[PDB]
Amino acid sequence: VETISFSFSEFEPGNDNLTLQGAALITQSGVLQLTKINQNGMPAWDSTGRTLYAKPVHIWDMTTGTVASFETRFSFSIEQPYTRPLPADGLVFFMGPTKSKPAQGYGYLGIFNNSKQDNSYQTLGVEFDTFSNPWDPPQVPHIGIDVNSIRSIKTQPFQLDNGQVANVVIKYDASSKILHAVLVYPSSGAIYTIAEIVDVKQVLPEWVDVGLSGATGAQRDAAETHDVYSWSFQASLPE
Amino acid sequence: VETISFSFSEFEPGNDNLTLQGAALITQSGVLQLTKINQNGMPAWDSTGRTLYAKPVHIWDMTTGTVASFETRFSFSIEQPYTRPLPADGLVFFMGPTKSKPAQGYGYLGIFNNSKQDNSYQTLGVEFDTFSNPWDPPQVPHIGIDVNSIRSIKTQPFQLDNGQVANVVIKYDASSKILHAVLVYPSSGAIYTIAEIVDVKQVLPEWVDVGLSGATGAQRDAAETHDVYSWSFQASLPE
Ligand SMILES: *[C@@H]1O[C@H](CO)[C@@H](O[C@@H]2O[C@H](CO)[C@@H](O[C@@H]3O[C@H](CO[C@H]4O[C@H](CO)[C@@H](O)[C@H](O)[C@@H]4O)[C@@H](O)[C@H](O[C@H]4O[C@H](CO)[C@@H](O)[C@H](O)[C@@H]4O)[C@@H]3O[C@@H]3OC[C@@H](O)[C@H](O)[C@H]3O)[C@H](O)[C@H]2NC(C)=O)[C@H](O[C@@H]2O[C@@H](C)[C@@H](O)[C@@H](O)[C@@H]2O)[C@H]1NC(C)=O
Ligand SMILES: *[C@@H]1O[C@H](CO)[C@@H](O[C@@H]2O[C@H](CO)[C@@H](O[C@@H]3O[C@H](CO[C@H]4O[C@H](CO)[C@@H](O)[C@H](O)[C@@H]4O)[C@@H](O)[C@H](O[C@H]4O[C@H](CO)[C@@H](O)[C@H](O)[C@@H]4O)[C@@H]3O[C@@H]3OC[C@@H](O)[C@H](O)[C@H]3O)[C@H](O)[C@H]2NC(C)=O)[C@H](O[C@@H]2O[C@@H](C)[C@@H](O)[C@@H](O)[C@@H]2O)[C@H]1NC(C)=O
Ligand SMILES: CC(=O)N[C@@H]1[C@@H](O)[C@H](O[C@@H]2O[C@H](CO)[C@H](O)[C@H](O)[C@H]2O)[C@@H](CO)O[C@@H]1O
Ligand SMILES: CC(=O)N[C@@H]1[C@@H](O)[C@H](O[C@@H]2O[C@H](CO)[C@H](O)[C@H](O)[C@H]2O)[C@@H](CO)O[C@@H]1O
Ligand SMILES: [Ca+2]
Ligand SMILES: [Ca+2]
Ligand SMILES: [Mn+2]
Ligand SMILES: [Mn+2]
Repeated sequence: VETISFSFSEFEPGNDNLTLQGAALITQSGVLQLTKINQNGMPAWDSTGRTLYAKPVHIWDMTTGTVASFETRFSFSIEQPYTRPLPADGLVFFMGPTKSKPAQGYGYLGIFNNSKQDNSYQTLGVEFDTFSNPWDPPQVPHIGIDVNSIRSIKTQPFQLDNGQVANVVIKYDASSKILHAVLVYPSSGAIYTIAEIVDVKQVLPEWVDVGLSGATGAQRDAAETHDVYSWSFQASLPE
Repeated sequence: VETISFSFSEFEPGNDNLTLQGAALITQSGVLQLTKINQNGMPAWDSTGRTLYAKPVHIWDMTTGTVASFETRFSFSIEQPYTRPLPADGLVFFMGPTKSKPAQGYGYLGIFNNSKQDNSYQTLGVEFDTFSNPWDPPQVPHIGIDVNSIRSIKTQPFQLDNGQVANVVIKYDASSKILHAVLVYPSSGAIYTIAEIVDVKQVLPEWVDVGLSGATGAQRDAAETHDVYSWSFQASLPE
């Protein structure tokens, strides 16, 4: 039984348990700002940032065929300061190949390079998409389950509570192969739920890096904040 | 596409859209008290009460083989006034044969007659169990998914926020056959999630009654309240 877990009630600058990539930065106030925020306090466009836990996770074993069950919880806030242009692009929790570097930003959220469903990506993600690309459903924002593609296999529209903290819970039961995610806004009491069957043995490599990635838009001011306040994770491999 | 829906932001006494059975009663304050509350304001033991929506729901069609997707949301509160004996028994959201009457109370929650897994029950339920019977896991309270039996196929322990309002969301996606439930306590911000694969065509009859049932214990003072503040439901049959 290989178990791994971590819990950050807040982030500390200089911490060596997190790998910051791109624009990602931990403020002195303990907040993880995935995307860049200017001197004037406004979110910068054309920005991509990621944060990966410093240790790889054993998600499944090819020898025994066993797969781990896991759960992650995190709180974030997205603030959209401008009426026009439309804000973009969103943030995502993901699992993929170890030692990875940021991919394409914008609508690809820093984890994909195109809009193809390619098995070589070996990536599983739960997105919180704020901009409707041609591969997206018309409603934004939306939660989406991404399996080797930015074209979600399942989406769930939600209403953004501008600048309010949202609580997220993502759980994966290896026995039933169900990936269930929940988004709750304590401010308004709104609850959103989404679930889909995902066999990680068909998607991910045995060892993966777990992280959070965020991206702002491809044009001036098509931006918003992607702030994370806490993040915990736990995985248990019967093997 | 056969759709049916209802939404009760509060309950009105005398309403003919709800079938009250057993001890169930709607107060002048708009609260649905599933189980009996004495003159002294304390919950009575040996009490069972149910509330069924007055119209049957078309859940699946045998001719076309199509099955409906549905979602229900409700708020309730359980108050446990005594340290001893242990409180009991809990409440449950259920779907089963039309024109049904209350079954055994106590640990059977008013919807089962024994602890056998019998296909003739044709009942699907999501319980919020407060007393650990011999067929129950040791942890209480717990959320459970019941399929033709009081012995849940899946359980999830949760911490009771005594007398606080809990918000529940239960969703069923016919395409994936996933039944996902969420319990949130706004008071503490606690979020609980549970999911399992359930093929309703193998469990329920084509037409069903949807309801809520609650029960108090088999001995003096083994009791608690089972108050419901609101309840909404919607189902869509592609046929
Ligand atoms: C957040 O970051 C923290 C800081 O990095 C993490 O804590 C570190 O976790 C390290 C485990 O990876 C741990 O490393 C060991 O350190 C031992 C010496 O330090 C302790 O003992 C000292 C006295 O002897 C004392 O003064 C210190 O205060 C510590 O108590 C050392 O003996 C160990 O070496 C043995 O094991 C390694 C690995 O098998 C062998 O390589 C080695 O030969 C020997 O057999 C080990 O040393 C580390 O070895 C690998 C090498 O690359 C590293 O440089 C070397 O440090 C380290 O002690 C702590 N640091 C502190 C200050 O406690 C923290 O990890 C979590 O908490 C720790 C305690 C542990 O339980 C981990 O499993 C947890 O993940 C990070 N938190 C998270 C959630 O990631
Ligand atoms: C909560 O309870 C409410 C009260 O019971 C529900 O509202 C009732 O819903 C009934 C539908 O089942 C509806 O019944 C129809 O009433 C028609 C006459 O009343 C209307 O028109 C009057 C003037 O003509 C006006 O004064 C009234 O105020 C109403 O506007 C009547 O013509 C209908 O009859 C036709 O259809 C039936 C069924 O096919 C045939 O049997 C009949 O031959 C004729 O063709 C119909 O009458 C009902 O027929 C069945 C019989 O057993 C009933 O006794 C008879 O009433 C009724 O009007 C309303 N009541 C009110 C005050 O609006 C409410 O239902 C929801 O809302 C209604 C409007 C409808 O949209 C339903 O689908 C909804 O479920 C309940 N809410 C919920 C969530 O359950
Ligand atoms: C100046 C201009 O019109 N530029 C557009 C880009 O904005 C556009 O890229 C999209 O931009 C939105 C935000 O406006 C999101 O970032 C989205 O993910 C991007 O794809 C591109 C391609 O559509 O076209 C011009 O370059
Ligand atoms: C007086 C006494 O000990 N009576 C017990 C019953 O309580 C018990 O039934 C259980 O009672 C608990 C609450 O105490 C729950 O209601 C539970 O669901 C019941 O099964 C029965 C059977 O165990 O034994 C005596 O009758
Ligand atoms: Ca998008
Ligand atoms: Ca029980
Ligand atoms: Mn999307
Ligand atoms: Mn139980």
